[PDB]
Amino acid sequence: RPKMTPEQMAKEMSEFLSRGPAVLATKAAAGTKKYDLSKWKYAELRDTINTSCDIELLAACREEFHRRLKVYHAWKSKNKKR
Amino acid sequence: IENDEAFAILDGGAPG
Repeated sequence: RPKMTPEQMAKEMSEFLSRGPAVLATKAAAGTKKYDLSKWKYAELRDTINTSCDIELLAACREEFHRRLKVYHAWKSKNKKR
Repeated sequence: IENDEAFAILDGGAPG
């Protein structure tokens, strides 16, 4: 496993999001978010994205990364403050 | 404890 620290994993997620931004402003978002990736490990998602051959799947992973990153920031906020 | 929670957030997709 990558055995990367929480901050390290977050940094990688941001880099992937920046590399391939996904606005999802189009209807393409619908039918894609239904995919369950929150249960996929960080390493699994990384491999999935690299091996991803579908744009829909790529967007799904990007969405999971954004949501995961958001939660991470919120968690840190609680420990850092309040 | 806390570290484990962060790991889950960026691994298991847990809320923390």
